[PDB]
Amino acid sequence: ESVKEFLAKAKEDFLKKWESPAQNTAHLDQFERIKTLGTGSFGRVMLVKHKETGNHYAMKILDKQKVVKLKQIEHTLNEKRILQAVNFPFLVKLEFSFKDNSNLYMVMEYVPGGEMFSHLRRIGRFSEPHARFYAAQIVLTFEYLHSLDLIYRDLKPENLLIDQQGYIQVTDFGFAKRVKGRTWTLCGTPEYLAPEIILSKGYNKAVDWWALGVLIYEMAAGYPPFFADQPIQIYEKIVSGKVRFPSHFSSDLKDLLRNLLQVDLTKRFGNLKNGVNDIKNHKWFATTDWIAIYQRKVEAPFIPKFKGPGDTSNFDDYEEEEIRVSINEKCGKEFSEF
Amino acid sequence: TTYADFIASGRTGRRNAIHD
Ligand SMILES: NCCNC(=O)C1=CN(c2ncnc3nc[nH]c23)CCS1
Repeated sequence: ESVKEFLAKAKEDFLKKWESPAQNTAHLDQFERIKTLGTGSFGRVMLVKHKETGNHYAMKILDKQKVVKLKQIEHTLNEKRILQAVNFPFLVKLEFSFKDNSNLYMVMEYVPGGEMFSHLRRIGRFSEPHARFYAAQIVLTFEYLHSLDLIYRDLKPENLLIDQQGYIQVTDFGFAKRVKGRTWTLCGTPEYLAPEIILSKGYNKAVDWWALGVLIYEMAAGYPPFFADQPIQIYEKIVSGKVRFPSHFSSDLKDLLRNLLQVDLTKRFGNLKNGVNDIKNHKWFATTDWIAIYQRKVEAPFIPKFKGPGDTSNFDDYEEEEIRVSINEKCGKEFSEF
Repeated sequence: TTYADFIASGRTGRRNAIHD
């Protein structure tokens, strides 16, 4: 019960930051903008250099007016409150946050190895030991998050960054939520949605363990267990729940996946009386040393190739856009707590 | 093959979240 003891003290540290969140800890002028590392409906993430220390960071920029328009105000306040409060080896660190007239800014530690998504698509698929190495890190991270009553709700390779030592850093807490009961928001990514989300049932932390099943499948197969050209067709496949496995999947992997990709909440691993230990003690994880993983003592199966200090070869190229800061404050009352 | 079907699909790039 030293996991039990680690988590008790983890919670005391989280709650102190949760109740008194850090706010307005830098300013845009302290950073020089270098390159856009990512951009989509989720916002825009730029490599920046902190002028006074020269440190490199990844700065997420959110347009306040666009957040309001997408009705993502509360989710955005969730994300910053939660991310500034957590502390775990596989969660990206939030170093500073601030806002100006037009934008919200979250300055995170820069993870130079790129997105797992990039390497997975290029390489095709990961071998089972390679996928097991990443999966173990997610299992420990969800154990940590869920003990704080946090639901993550957006696991996918696009949100997992690879650091210089080959370990995972989870990013994007846009859908993360602290909740003790059930919740109802339809959010996530189509391929990763648990059936109870699609069926508008009210759901809990068990949806994260379903998403882990999708991730492990996608890493080991090279494609997700439910895909189609349009989301409506993906949802139909998810709710029937019939998974076919590639012929090269081991017998243990298939058995773990049948228990994670389980429509019946009374049988889904992670959700039962034994909690996460049904997963940690499964046969597929028998060669996994959970303490060595946490301590980062396991040699990683893949090490990113990294040349410079702000080298960005592991990220795609995007059209650089201006960072326009209006002359008037926008949505002041909505984001007062940011 | 399933792999061939995936690669020919429209969802091999980065996938956007839904918030519906
Ligand atoms: N829903 C998809 C979310 N995507 C991202 O959050 C992005 C993160 N990127 C980052 N790159 C390097 N270090 C970082 N630290 C935090 N984020 C970092 C760039 C790729 S896109």
